Amino acid sequence: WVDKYRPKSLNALSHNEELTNFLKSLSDQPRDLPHLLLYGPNGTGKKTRCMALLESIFGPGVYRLKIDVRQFVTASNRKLELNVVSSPYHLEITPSDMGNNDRIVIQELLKEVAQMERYKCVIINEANSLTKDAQAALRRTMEKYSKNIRLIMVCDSMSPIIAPIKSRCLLIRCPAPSDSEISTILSDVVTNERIQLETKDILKRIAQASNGNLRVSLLMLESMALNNELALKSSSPIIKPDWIIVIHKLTRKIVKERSVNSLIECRAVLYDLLAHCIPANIILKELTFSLLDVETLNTTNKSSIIEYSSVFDERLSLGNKAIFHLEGFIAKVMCCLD
Amino acid sequence: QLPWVEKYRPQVLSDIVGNKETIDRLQQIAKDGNMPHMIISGMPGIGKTTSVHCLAHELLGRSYADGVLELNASDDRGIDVVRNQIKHFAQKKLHLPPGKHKIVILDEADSMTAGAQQALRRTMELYSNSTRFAFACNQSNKIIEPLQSRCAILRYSKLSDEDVLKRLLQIIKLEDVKYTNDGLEAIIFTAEGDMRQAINNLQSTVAGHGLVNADNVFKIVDSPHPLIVKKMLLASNLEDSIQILRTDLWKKGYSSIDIVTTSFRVTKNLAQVKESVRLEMIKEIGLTHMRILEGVGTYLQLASMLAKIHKLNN
Amino acid sequence: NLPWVEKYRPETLDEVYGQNEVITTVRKFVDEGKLPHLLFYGPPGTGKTSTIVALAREIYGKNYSNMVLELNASDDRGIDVVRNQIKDFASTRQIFSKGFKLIILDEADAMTNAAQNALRRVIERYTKNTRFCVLANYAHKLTPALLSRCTRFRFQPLPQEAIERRIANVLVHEKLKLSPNAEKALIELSNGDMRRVLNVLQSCKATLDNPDEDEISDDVIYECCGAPRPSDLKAVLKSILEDDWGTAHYTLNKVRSAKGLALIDLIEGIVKILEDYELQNEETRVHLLTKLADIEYSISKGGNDQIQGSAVIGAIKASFEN
Amino acid sequence: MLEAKFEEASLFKRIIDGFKDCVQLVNFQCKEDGIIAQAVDDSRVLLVSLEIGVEAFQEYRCDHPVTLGMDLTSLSKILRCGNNTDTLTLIADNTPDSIILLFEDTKKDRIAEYSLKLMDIDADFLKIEELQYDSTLSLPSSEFSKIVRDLSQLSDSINIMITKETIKFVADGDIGSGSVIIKPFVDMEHPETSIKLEMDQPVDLTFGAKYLLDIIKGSSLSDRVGIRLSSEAPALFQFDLKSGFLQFFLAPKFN
Amino acid sequence: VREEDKLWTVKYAPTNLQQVCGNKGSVMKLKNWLANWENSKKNSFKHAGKDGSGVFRAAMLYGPPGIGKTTAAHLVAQELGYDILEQNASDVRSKTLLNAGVKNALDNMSVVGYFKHNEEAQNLNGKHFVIIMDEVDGMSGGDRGGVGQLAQFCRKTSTPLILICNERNLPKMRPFDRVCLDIQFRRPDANSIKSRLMTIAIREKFKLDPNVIDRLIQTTRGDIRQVINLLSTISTSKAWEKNIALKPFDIAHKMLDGQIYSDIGSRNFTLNDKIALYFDDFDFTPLMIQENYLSTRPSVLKPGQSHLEAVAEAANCISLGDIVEKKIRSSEQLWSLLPLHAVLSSVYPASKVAGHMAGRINFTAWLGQNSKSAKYYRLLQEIHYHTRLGTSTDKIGLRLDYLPTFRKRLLDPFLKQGADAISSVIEVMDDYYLTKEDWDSIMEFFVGPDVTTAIIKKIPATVKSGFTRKYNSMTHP
Ligand SMILES: Nc1ncnc2c1ncn2[C@@H]1O[C@H](COP(=O)(O)OP(=O)(O)OP(O)(O)=S)[C@@H](O)[C@H]1O
Ligand SMILES: Nc1ncnc2c1ncn2[C@@H]1O[C@H](COP(=O)(O)OP(=O)(O)OP(O)(O)=S)[C@@H](O)[C@H]1O
Ligand SMILES: Nc1ncnc2c1ncn2[C@@H]1O[C@H](COP(=O)(O)OP(=O)(O)OP(O)(O)=S)[C@@H](O)[C@H]1O
Ligand SMILES: Nc1ncnc2c1ncn2[C@@H]1O[C@H](COP(=O)(O)OP(=O)(O)O)[C@@H](O)[C@H]1O
Ligand SMILES: [Mg+2]
Ligand SMILES: [Mg+2]
Ligand SMILES: [Mg+2]
Repeated sequence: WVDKYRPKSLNALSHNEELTNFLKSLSDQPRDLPHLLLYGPNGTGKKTRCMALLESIFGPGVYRLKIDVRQFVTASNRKLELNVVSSPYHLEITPSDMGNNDRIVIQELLKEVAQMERYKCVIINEANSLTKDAQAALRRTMEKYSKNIRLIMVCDSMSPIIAPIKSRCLLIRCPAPSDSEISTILSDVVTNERIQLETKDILKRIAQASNGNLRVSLLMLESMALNNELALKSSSPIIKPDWIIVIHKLTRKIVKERSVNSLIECRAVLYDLLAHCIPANIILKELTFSLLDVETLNTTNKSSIIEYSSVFDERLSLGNKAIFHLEGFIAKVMCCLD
Repeated sequence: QLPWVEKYRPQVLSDIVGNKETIDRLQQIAKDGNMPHMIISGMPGIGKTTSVHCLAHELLGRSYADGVLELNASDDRGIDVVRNQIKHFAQKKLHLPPGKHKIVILDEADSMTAGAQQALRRTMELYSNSTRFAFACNQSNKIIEPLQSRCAILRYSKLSDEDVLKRLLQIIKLEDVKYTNDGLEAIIFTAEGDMRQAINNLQSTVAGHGLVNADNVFKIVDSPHPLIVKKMLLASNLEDSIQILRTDLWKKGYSSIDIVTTSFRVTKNLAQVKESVRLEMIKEIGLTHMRILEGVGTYLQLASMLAKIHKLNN
Repeated sequence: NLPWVEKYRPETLDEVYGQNEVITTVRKFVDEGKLPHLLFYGPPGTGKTSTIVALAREIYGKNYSNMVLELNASDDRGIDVVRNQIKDFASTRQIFSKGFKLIILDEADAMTNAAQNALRRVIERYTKNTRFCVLANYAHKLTPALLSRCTRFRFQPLPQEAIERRIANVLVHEKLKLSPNAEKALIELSNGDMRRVLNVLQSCKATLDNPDEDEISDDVIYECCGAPRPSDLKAVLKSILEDDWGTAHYTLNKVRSAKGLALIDLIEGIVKILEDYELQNEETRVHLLTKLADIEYSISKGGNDQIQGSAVIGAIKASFEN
Repeated sequence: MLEAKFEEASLFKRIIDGFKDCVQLVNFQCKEDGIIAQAVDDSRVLLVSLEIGVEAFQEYRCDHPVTLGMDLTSLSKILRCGNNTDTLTLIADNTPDSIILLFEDTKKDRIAEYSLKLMDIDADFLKIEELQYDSTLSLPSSEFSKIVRDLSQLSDSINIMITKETIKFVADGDIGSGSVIIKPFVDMEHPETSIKLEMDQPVDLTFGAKYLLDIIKGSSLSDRVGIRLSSEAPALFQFDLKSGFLQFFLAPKFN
Repeated sequence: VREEDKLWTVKYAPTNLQQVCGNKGSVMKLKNWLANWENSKKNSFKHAGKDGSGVFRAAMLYGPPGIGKTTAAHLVAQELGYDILEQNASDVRSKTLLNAGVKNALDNMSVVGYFKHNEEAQNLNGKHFVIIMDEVDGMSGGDRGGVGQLAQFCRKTSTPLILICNERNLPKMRPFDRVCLDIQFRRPDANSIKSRLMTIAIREKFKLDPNVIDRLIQTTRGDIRQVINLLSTISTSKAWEKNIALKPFDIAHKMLDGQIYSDIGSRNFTLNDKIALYFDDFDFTPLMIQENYLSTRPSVLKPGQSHLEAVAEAANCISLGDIVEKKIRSSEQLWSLLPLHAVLSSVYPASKVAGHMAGRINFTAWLGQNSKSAKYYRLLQEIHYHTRLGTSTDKIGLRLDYLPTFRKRLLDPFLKQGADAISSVIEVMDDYYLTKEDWDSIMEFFVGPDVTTAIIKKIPATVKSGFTRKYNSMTHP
């Protein structure tokens, strides 16, 4: 559904006319394209911009790409593998499957691709999960090979990137789509999908409740179209994912009851949420913002909430067993709210 | 000369002092003979190797030279060894009493490569009718999970104070040494459970200063003096503590790690202050230690540690 | 032609300074002939290596090239090295050797726990045909068994008299003049490591040898060492404690820029200065020490320099309010 | 317990070296009739049996039957020491944990006694029953060894055919193919060049090349090797000895 | 030769296929595959008969250690009357040695199987081979070219080739991706292990408390050999389970006591003694303290500090101790930090919230949750490896956003459209390279109001059968 209405060119883009104009400007120099560092919130379509730029420079056949697996041996006697999706002109490295061996794989793969000889494109996904050693190796690779490897790295909140890397690449940002433009894209979607709308207020409602995240907005429109039989009326009970509802029920249990007898069940809910492929930082952010949204608290309680949330977010980023820090944060929250 | 730790090493199982449960377990094992494969884990110098050696000796009697294969960190333990030599030793015919078995004693099992530990699996599973394996390790986490599960785990707690005191008193009585109670308490302090280190420090004190006295022990240990560190950690005004740490400890070339470790050890034994304040002082000293180990060892860190300890004590 | 660090290396037991308490002991050990396994440990630039090489050359004379084996840290140092090389050298008996060999392990604190266990087992096995000597900077990273197996020797830093005697001997044997405050600043900045002294001396020699007669002032010493002058420290502390925020910020910035000052060493000097003030209250000292230690710990991870500078200024100012 | 005295020490050396490459651990059942041994290959495809009666021993005295299970690499390392003109002697004590091998020189006092540590093996002793083999033949051992060493250089399988009093060996590899045929005949001038043949059913079997290359090493024991082939049963290769026999049971391949 | 001097694991080993406790389904699958391997060979391994288990040549066993994989394989091979040619880690399984030894016996027949019994009509498979490659995961660095040669042995073979490993999803075991069938042995449940332990105990003339048996089965984490070996220690009776077997339970009981941290009790039990109590077992003490530190009625509360503040400070110190443990395990050579960890994770929270135990001491559950998280992360990584070609997201945003609507499109038609929507469902399944196992995995990752394990079976089984038989006809890649 969503992927069926994904643009495949800079002209097919229907958002951020400034950004598409600047990319049309940059695509005028296929012989000299500096390194790019795209940064912006999740679901803004930075990968769409990158693939459209690639389609503008190279042929439109860049979108039919094949997956491949590559296994290599490290300095020690461990032989580990990764999966790269490659195209006739570019390859996408995602140093996320591997835990601490980012530097060796990035070094080896870049040095191997940089001896194929008109250049090649390397798309680095999740450029914030790179250890500083891997980042330094990447910068030295950029320093050595500059005529075959033109790096384009997408990321969000580009604080964990050392200034030695920011200097070489062109910093490009992708602001979230405004509610008006989200509503426009939703209207185009429902028009090309002949969805029977009762009014246009549902589109603005979804744009507002989506918090400027384009892809989750489109996906929740998809999810709601299959619950109203393609006839979206004004009485639409907006559908949230399962984990958001679980986190909101946890927030309501925290607010309504403040005791260890409820902290046990809170730890149980945290265990059940974590064991089903959900990060710790996402749970912490959602729980903090949900607790801040509650209207029964004053300003001092909210200040204590945000301070403890910051402290335990730092501790989560420093630790390894997330359940401990999550239980500690919830215990301190229950203490302050008591 | 001769090291006391080597001269007075227990050869009979009954002479071992320390854990009362596992030594009786091994006593009953030697009494019966049906010994299973066993990993023996615990902190250094608490009687791991001597235990298994005495067990093998008492279990096999006159056939120890022919029915025991020992492998320590010195001998080569790779893939070829575990495949050829251990396998040819397990199959070796040997007529022993009905309950006994050939013994393979692998000391420092942690250094054995995981790939090398793989080969031992079927070799010890198949020939369990005439061969038993005894691993001796410090940390039972570096042993692969199969070997971890095939054998019985035997944990050895660190030595208490009364057991080390009894052993040291036995050694003194056997050696006719002049001593005093404060010297023995200082030995217990500088040992913290290491029977080997306790005996060696005792022998070094006796050889160097003749009489076992507090100042002699604290001059031969080359560690910061516990009394002066206690005075530092218990001074009323902060400037006195800072001056003590500056002039009496920092000038004489002591390593910051040693200062923090001595402060930790003396704060553990301050049986005059309350329990909660002791725990909080230990927390502060440990945070300072963790800061020191991360690469920074400036005097300012120890100064801040003393400042926070005083702030807690106020 | 060779640097002074390699040239002025001692060759006899007499040419070592500030270590008499250990020199008399090693002379007793060499005249007795009962030399056991030794552990030499202490801060760098003290003379452990020089002392042990001189002792070996004295005990074995010309046979030094045969009965003395020197090994260093991490020479492909798996368990295989301790199994082959050290074990062969220890076990193998020479053709015409009387006594015992000597294996000196330099900077041998970088050994893993398994390597140290192999080494302790080896030294336990062949303790009758050879003696070992282990050198270390930190005696807390060694297994207590290996420590207990040998006799310890801590190398206290070189006192002022020893370093002054050594720099005098270097001065009379070279074409250099040294001003009275020069040696004072030298001893204050070196903290007692002879190697750094012998390095900085030839450095400032090659630096200011324009007419072969220039005097080494404290400026060139502070430049070559890269350490601030106490006057600048007093001035910046005065500006922080007296002036307002903007002027103090500009003063700190210019002092740390025009001279190249790191916040770590600046904080070290500032707390050294504040250590001797007559503070009337106590909470000021506690808050000052705590905040400054926090600043140093945060700097240890490389944050934003200007933010840590402003935080230093704020801590120093808000501490002095009683 | 047992005392066995060989006449020539080279005999047992050749016996051991004949099949020391097909079995790593063998069991020697010492009875009063002599020495009997059987051992299965590590892949359970090639069995080896060995019989040596009392006639091959100058003096053989066994108190009661026993089982000496020893290695072959160590036994070959030991047997490689003694010279040819010696008097090998095998001795074992009660409850034998080790066997003693004495090497005595007839005209000297140079006695060299070696000790060997016996191994422990589960006695998976299967009993062999005589079967009426369809094809029974005998041919010079050198001829068979040459034929195997020539054919094995092509593939990993060799096909044997017995049809209308004709022997045939066939090999088909990727580098080519080869075939040899043998006609039975006899010569009064030298009976050591005759190829006997007694066929009851024309048989077609296929065997592995490596196993035949390991078997043909027994050509140093005797000169006339016998072969018994059946339609589906394992083939029997026999080398006769002055007092016994060495037999290789080989398992055929599948179609 | 003696009935007693043998170990308790070898003496009580299973003999039939009804004594193997747990994993009955996988045992039956292996047995039904080995029995029909003959007809699979007759059909040239191209007709997947009724289970999709007719095309594969080699069966692969994997699972946690101490479940019966080796025993199940040997007993399954023996019941059918085969002949077991077994090779394990203790043999040099290099490429050249495998080509020499085993490869030449992939199609040959057995001599011992022939001579053992061939006259009475018991079974016709008395002479065939069943090659068991045990501990293929254990191929160390000294076995070069082993995994690839065994992957090649999976194909082109002529006899049943069973393979045993401990970690299927290890990268080294990748060449076994689709060339062999692979079944999984899960950790057996408490009921079967309890029945087996009861049989053993009554057979050995000694009885135990069922609660102690439950605590044992919990501590050993499902390993049957481990619990049997630990039970054999009873002969050498509260001292046994108090000191040796159930040590972490007693550590937690002693530490959470309220009388120790009191001034009267502290003078008798020093803090050094509590640090030694921790050092008794430094692998399970932190988890045990963290699991049940908030289930006791306290008695050391300060005059003005309620229970919630105490538990909050305890959790704060627990987080600090977790950070310290991570710093320790970052470099083992920093074991000097071990006493500090002792006070942070172990001593401080206990001293803060000590008192009297309300109920019973529950064993730690973080291990099972960690294992479940690892399994679900592996499954999600596989799903992303499949679906990345047409989604343009990361491995974590997938579960966050796409999984709810994917589950809707894949299931909700089965609730309202009945059974004719399969042609549509597979259509969606044909756009994202998903399979039936991928469909199950997608259906699994759901918690809250959208639980699917209850709903899944409500649909008619006829719909499931039709969907399975209709997906078998087409294939997207
Ligand atoms: N309980 C004990 N009673 C008497 N002596 C003991 C005891 N525990 C240790 N020792 C002494 O400590 C010495 C050191 O040997 P072990 O304790 O066997 O060393 P270890 O326990 O194996 O520790 P390692 O080798 O560093 S892992 C022994 O020779 C004994 O003299
Ligand atoms: N006590 C001393 N007396 C005289 N010169 C010394 C003394 N200590 C060091 N030196 C000089 O400084 C040089 C370095 O000495 P080293 O023995 O290498 O120091 P170190 O004790 O080995 O410390 P390291 O190697 O950094 S751990 C020597 O070659 C001498 O020139
Ligand atoms: N289901 C079971 N019921 C009873 N005993 C069992 C069971 N599974 C294993 N055992 C015991 O474990 C012994 C054999 O261990 P296995 O579980 O077969 O080893 P494994 O399954 O190959 O696991 P590894 O080799 O450590 S990876 C048997 O003799 C029994 O004592
Ligand atoms: N200009 C646009 N017009 C229509 N759809 C868009 C546009 N920009 C982004 N999208 C949609 O946003 C979705 C998510 O973008 P994506 O690059 O996957 O975000 P992320 O960077 O989080 O992976 C895409 O599926 C795409 O269809
Ligand atoms: Mg030991
Ligand atoms: Mg040195
Ligand atoms: Mg197994």
